[PDB]
Amino acid sequence: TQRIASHSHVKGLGLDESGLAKQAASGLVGQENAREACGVIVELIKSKKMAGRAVLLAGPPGTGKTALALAIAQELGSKVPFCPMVGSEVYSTEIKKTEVLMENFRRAIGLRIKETKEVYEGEVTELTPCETENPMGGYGKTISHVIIGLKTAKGTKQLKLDPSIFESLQKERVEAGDVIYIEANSGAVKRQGRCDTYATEFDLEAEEYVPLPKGDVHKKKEIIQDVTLHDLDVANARPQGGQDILSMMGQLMKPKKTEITDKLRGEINKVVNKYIDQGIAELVPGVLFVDEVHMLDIECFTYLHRALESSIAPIVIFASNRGNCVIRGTEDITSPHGIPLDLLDRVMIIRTMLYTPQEMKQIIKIRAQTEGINISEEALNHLGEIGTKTTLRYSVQLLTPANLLAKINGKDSIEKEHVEEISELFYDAKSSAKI
Amino acid sequence: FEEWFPQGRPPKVPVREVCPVTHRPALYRDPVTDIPYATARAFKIIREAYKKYITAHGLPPTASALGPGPPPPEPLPGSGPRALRQ
Amino acid sequence: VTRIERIGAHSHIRGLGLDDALEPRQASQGMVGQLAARRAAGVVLEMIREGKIAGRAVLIAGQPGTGKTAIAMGMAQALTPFTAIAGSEIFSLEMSKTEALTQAFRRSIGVRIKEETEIIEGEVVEIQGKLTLKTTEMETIYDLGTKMIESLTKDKVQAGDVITIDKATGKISKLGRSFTRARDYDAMGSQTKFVQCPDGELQKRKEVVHTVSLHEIDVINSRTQGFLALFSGDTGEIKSEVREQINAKVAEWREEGKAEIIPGVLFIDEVHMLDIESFSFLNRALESDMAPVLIMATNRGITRIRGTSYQSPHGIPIDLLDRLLIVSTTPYSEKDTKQILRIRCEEEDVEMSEDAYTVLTRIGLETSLRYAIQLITAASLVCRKRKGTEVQVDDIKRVYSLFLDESRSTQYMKEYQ
Amino acid sequence: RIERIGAHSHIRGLGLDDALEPRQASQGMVGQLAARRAAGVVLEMIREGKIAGRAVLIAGQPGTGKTAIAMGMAQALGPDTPFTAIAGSEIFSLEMSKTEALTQAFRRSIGVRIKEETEIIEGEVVEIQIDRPAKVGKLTLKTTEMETIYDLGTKMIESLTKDKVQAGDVITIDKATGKISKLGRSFTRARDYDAMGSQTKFVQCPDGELQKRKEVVHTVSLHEIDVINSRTQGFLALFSGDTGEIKSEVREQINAKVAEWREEGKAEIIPGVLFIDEVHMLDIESFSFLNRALESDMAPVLIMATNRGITRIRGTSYQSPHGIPIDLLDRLLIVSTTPYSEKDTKQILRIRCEEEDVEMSEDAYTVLTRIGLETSLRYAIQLITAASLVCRKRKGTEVQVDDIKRVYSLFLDESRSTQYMKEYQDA
Ligand SMILES: Nc1ncnc2c1ncn2[C@@H]1O[C@H](COP(=O)(O)OP(=O)(O)O)[C@@H](O)[C@H]1O
Ligand SMILES: Nc1ncnc2c1ncn2[C@@H]1O[C@H](COP(=O)(O)OP(=O)(O)O)[C@@H](O)[C@H]1O
Ligand SMILES: Nc1ncnc2c1ncn2[C@@H]1O[C@H](COP(=O)(O)OP(=O)(O)O)[C@@H](O)[C@H]1O
Repeated sequence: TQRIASHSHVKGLGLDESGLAKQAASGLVGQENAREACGVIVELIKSKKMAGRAVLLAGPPGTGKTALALAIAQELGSKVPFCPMVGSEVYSTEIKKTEVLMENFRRAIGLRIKETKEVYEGEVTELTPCETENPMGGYGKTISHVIIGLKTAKGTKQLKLDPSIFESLQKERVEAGDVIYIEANSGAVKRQGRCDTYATEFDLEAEEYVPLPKGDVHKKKEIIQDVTLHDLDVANARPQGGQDILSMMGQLMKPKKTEITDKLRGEINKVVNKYIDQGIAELVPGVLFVDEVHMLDIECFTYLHRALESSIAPIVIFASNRGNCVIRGTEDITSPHGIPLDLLDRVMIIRTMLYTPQEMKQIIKIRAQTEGINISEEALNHLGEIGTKTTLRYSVQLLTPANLLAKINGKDSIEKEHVEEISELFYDAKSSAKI
Repeated sequence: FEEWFPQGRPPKVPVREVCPVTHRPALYRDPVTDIPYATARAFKIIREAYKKYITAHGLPPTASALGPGPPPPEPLPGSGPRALRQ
Repeated sequence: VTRIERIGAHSHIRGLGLDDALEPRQASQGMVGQLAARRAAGVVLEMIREGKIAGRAVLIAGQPGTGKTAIAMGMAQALTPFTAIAGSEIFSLEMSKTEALTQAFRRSIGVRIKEETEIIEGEVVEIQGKLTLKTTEMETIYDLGTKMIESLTKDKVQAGDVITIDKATGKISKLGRSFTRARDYDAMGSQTKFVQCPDGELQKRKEVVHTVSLHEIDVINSRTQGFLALFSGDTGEIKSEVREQINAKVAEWREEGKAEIIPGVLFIDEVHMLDIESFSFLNRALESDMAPVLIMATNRGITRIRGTSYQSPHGIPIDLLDRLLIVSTTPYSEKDTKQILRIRCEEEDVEMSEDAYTVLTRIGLETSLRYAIQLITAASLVCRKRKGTEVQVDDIKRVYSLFLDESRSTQYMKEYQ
Repeated sequence: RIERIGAHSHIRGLGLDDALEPRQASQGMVGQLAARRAAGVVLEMIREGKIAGRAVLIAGQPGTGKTAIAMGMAQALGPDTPFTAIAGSEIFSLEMSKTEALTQAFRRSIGVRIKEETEIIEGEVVEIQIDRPAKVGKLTLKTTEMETIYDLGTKMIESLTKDKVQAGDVITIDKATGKISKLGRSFTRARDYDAMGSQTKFVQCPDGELQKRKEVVHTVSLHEIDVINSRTQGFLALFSGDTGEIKSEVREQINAKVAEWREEGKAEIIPGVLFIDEVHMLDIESFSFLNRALESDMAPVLIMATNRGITRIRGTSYQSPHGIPIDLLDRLLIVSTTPYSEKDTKQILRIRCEEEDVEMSEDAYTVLTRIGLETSLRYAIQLITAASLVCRKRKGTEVQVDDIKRVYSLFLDESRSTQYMKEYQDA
């Protein structure tokens, strides 16, 4: 299911090799200076040299601030994490605002952790070659080595493992004919189950028979797991393993999202650095796109302009849509963009001008193309004219309903009559203001 | 030494049973006749053959069903060691 | 016989009566008047059915009593997940507005999941070490492993029990013995109810489709799942567990065909009471991929937005107004009023005279329409008291004199207590 | 090692002389000799710790380096002394009152160095022969100068069986509890097993057979109260903030036992610092609490920063300087930060460039100092980064005037944003 979203045509900033801006910028049109600033900041992000830097996508409504935000996000690629957040999400009834902001900052930061493990598997043929008793002591019966005949699909390879592991072999039901999961360093044996070759159709049992391993006995499984710092925080927050945690009444209330700074910073950062400099993981700072930043309370901005001061804070892309308005939580304290004047000094303002009527027509045409419906020249011109009259977002919403009206009327392309009828069946707020 | 190391022979890979009425991979095992089967028609034919056998000392003929190209043996000697139903 | 659901405030409308070409009729499925609004409702309904796009919101405007909620209920009945809520439902003490609104959005989307597994079922004849499973058309013996042996004892399986066992050693004793019920004359256990012996092949694969909404985040929320699915459930709904796990799993199931999504509709009646926070959140939530079609209703014109001293059309921010298709309704006329009153009387099993209908329409024009809709049943009950077979003008006049309307009520408030 | 440079990474201490004389440029700081000397003397007082309950308020215009001098003091204080940095809006918690959060923050910046006498036996296990009944065992520890064999007990044998210790393992066994702690290996394992390959650790101490009085100083903050409030404390010490513990029998008892330890020589108190950035966000109730909470003997040094003059106190209507009530404002002493001049701005920009490893021409430095003196310093650093990126994209070696001038138009300042804002986008 394609499930076309509101604005999915944006695929990237579409900047030329020289870094300038063009019209057909991979879905997004116009906004030359804004897209160039987006390119500069995405180059910054890719550099991964600076932290705690914020940028403000100030601009009137309809300038496609969220559009260019998703464009730069896609340009960054799925490699680096991108956590979208709206100012309303900060208001939580169970966890304070600043801690939600810190959790979002952590989510915005990524971390790839590699893990290589040398493991041996295959059908076992246990046999202990009798050896003279310990030569340092007396005589008797001892075992200096324990040979395990691991048989894999590719062949057979006997391993003369250490004799001390014999306890593990006897611990689990390791009988001749089952698949075992050996570990190089640890040596612990974990039986996977009997081989399917012995799973007679008349034997009723499940989870006990497994297929033979494909490949050499010695396998060096390399696996990479990308988890944000917030994932590690949550994992180390709650407990696991016994301790009467199975209770329902006094424990089912899992929403204990409350978090402290000691655990968040400190030990977690240190272990992350140890994994980084040791070669076990690679840090991947992402981006935190915060739209409707003006909706945050002053208690949120006062914590933002302090968290951005930290060396670990990721890149934040604020997108304020309102203009000069009183800061929330303050007594008639008017500030530009609804953001305190102190935080605006820490953010780079990327201004976005209004779309030219030609840009409106281009946007309408590319949205119609993405939708997959053909529109005649006259219909497209009428759509552009009405998008110039009222908000541009009204025109793009008139494509699908006009398309369905055309399809039901027996015609394929959206004729001017269809859009004309839809404009009278549906209209915008500017016309609805006539109460 | 014997307890911690039960040096037993391999698991003696079992037989790949086959349905005697249709020659397909047997999916079931008739209880009274103790011969594998895979379909309801096969079960009915097996029950009829077992009834014919238990009727007399031993069924002289052998029931035939779904004879492929090569000469089908029509297996009577697929001895069912199980006794009477009840 | 009286049932749970009965004639109510919006039960007369069986649906959004429209033609094949979305040409609204005069009155077919109980609904009358509002031709343009009806055609807009049909267009948005066809858009919903198509499911080609996501993140589309429609605002139903008009004066009070213009049939906005009526059109919404008609579209819902003609529309298949549907979620109708109010601005006060999302306001929860243990869940922030954003969390409740996200839960509603995800619950407004449906998801079908096809499950295919191997099943073995039959009457147990005798066990042991080995099972002897019987069915109507055959019988089979099975060797029991350690896990199967343990399950045969932890659950008191015995002869005659119609057992069921799929893969993963998930045994089930659905119901008790078939024939042995005879000797259980007096008492019969609570769980030991009886069933008919199954037929057909013993081992059979069954394909079943599980229909669940995208709100399954609660299922993968805590260690126990079924518990939270009845009451409020969990309140946290961590963003990670919601987006990075459920959305990706649904996308993978769609790719491999294991599951298919069906976007529903989210009808938020009386959206004017929402706070600026909810509107700001919606501004982004409507931009997501798995966003359902949103419908709203509001009776406000130029009013203040709750939570701020600002005023805007429909009592909501301008940022969102640029994202909605406004479908304003038109007040009913004499003929439309009389026809809707006729429909209401026919649905409520009330018979009235022509003069009675004329007086009722005159009242509904001088006063609100719901007032006349209630006068219908009031005069019907008065006539029943008088034992008459049809409601006359005298009954409606007596009721008009008994029950007061907003206008007359306010006019008679001169006492001022 | 992978940690990006932040806004206050250029500073790496508070440049001071033997006589506390401030220097022009050192340790990443520039100018502001008065406030820097105040920071130095308050840091000396902190490191002294003889007096409790002292407060200092860092006031000044935005961009004067309040958070800068705060981080400089934090760095100069160095480890072994807690420095709890917190924002004024972090005390507002939905599971603990403001006063409770302030108590947590105060007790979190106080440390107690707990002395503990240990007796650890270490060496190389030459023989770990154990006789399992399925009871008897002997351990042969070897050092570079002596050897000794120890008869193992049942519980000690079980503990050794828990943590697998093969011959040649470097272990440090605590004679008090018998905890098995493996440090490494002295040689390979028979060169024959086709697994378990690792590196060999250096030999043990010659006298490692029996270390008598190994002194280990366990340092912990006064936040240990979380260890007592609930039977399970890890949940509260790690994530859970719902720690509305009982003040009686917890605070008083812990303080009494800490005093007893200090008197008996077990532990020593090391008061830290509590830095509340943008303290003006605190409610008047929080200020009233700080007024009294700052009088206890366990009160840390309370450093605060305000970026306002006459402003209303949150939670009330009347106004007071710095948004702080007259009482608390008069109690503390204020350290005013004078704005930076053109030379100081240029030097700070150069230090930042050196930190970012970016180079630019002299004309670039001049024009950027001009722009920073006009708009702001932080905006000048933003332009530094933007111009460095534009130069990297341009394949150049250093940032010239044409890159700073380009990024000046590409990225706007609030002063120009509000100018272009006359389009009445919204209100
Ligand atoms: N340059 C552009 N090219 C194509 N479509 C655009 C462009 N700018 C905006 N749009 C359209 O505008 C709609 C929403 O824009 P958005 O990013 O929400 O701006 P705002 O958040 O200010 O309303 C999207 O559906 C997108 O299709
Ligand atoms: N066109 C119509 N067809 C049928 N019933 C109608 C129609 N218009 C209004 N009604 C009746 O009007 C009553 C109240 O209208 P209501 O839906 O509350 O108005 P609003 O849409 O402003 O909320 C309902 O009980 C409904 O039965
Ligand atoms: N003395 C200084 N040396 C270097 N940078 C400074 C100095 N003072 C202020 N800054 C810079 O100005 C910006 C904000 O000033 P800051 O240090 O936070 O002081 P304040 O807290 O008064 O704003 C920061 O990016 C910081 O790097």
